[PDB]
Amino acid sequence: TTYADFIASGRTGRRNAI
Amino acid sequence: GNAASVKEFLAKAKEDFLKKWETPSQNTAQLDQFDRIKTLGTGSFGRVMLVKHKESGNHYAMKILDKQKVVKLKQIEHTLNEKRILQAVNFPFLVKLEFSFKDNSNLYMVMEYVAGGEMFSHLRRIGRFSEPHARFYAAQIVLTFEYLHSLDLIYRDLKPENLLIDQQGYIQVTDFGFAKRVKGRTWTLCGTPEYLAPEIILSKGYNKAVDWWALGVLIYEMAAGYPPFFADQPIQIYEKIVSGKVRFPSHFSSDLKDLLRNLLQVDLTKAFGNLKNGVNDIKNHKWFATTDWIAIYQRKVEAPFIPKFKGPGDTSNFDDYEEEEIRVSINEKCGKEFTEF
Ligand SMILES: Nc1ncnc2c1ncn2[C@@H]1O[C@H](COP(=O)(O)OP(=O)(O)OP(=O)(O)O)[C@@H](O)[C@H]1O
Ligand SMILES: [Mg+2]
Ligand SMILES: [Mg+2]
Repeated sequence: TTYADFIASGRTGRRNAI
Repeated sequence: GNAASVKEFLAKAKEDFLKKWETPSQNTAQLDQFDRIKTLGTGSFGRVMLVKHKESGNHYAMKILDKQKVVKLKQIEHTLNEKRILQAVNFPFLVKLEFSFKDNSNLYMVMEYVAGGEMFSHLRRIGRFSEPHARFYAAQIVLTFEYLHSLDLIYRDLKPENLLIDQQGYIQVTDFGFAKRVKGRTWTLCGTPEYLAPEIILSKGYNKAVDWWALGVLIYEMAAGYPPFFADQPIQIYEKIVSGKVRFPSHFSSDLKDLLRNLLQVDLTKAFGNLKNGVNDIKNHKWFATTDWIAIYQRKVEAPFIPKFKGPGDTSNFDDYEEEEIRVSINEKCGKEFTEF
């Protein structure tokens, strides 16, 4: 599922600015 | 921000803003007037700490920026923009800047402490927000952009991490780090990966339209629980954003999908918020049919949830961060660069 792919990704934590 | 025709209202708001924009407040406090308690959050540029004002006993959120780091990351003009704009604005959903000052090593922006925590933390914990819940927050952002854009201001960093929930369950926008007053197009590559509009990624001149694009990404993330474009690395995210293809969760209402198709549209000639009717195209969209805009502005609508608060200095709604000593050199750093701060 898309959710499973997201949760397993490396960007589920706080995202800082570029 | 302070609690509460449209054209008349906006005209007065612009008058108030311009007076402060033309003659900015400066040096309204000093470091030793506060006791630093704990770090509430950090970003690519600053550290925000919960502090207690000694003479009043009031708690505040102090954003600390290391001047040398600001220079290193080429944020000199951006930081000056941030402070000049924040001290001049006034809207119910914008965090208030209470004091600002600087010393030999750092720049300080003391804001009202919004104790409910980042929308980000609540969103990730619960998974996703119901559409009425997501719509409640979205409505506040729509009104805030209407206000900001009327002052020729572009925000450029909309994301759950920069949105705070106050004691009444309403939104407070923070982090004006990329905010800028511009009448024409601009070109700076700034923002956060998942929320960057195609034009920014393609290094093209862009305008306020990027804020409306970001709103589309925010609504999608709030309702889905994940961004419309995600991957392990920014470059992969950018490729997805430029493709423009978006897929929606099975539970998204037809109204929500229609709205998002119009906000995350590649055709600027059809992108909501930048059309002839402007923001009205968004306010009048079917997904917002149950939204009482004036009631939202007046904060008369019942909030989806009220954050749990134990005391004035309770930080239970925020994650814990490693603390670092705030040192101040005996030698002034970057004095001329930040003279107007
Ligand atoms: N007024 C406030 N009250 C409470 N917490 C706040 C307040 N302002 C900021 N914060 C917290 O501090 C964090 C960092 O502040 P801020 O976003 O302004 O840093 P930044 O360096 O500009 O981050 P970014 O990488 O997004 O540019 C926020 O994500 C939020 O958790
Ligand atoms: Mg931020
Ligand atoms: Mg920032």
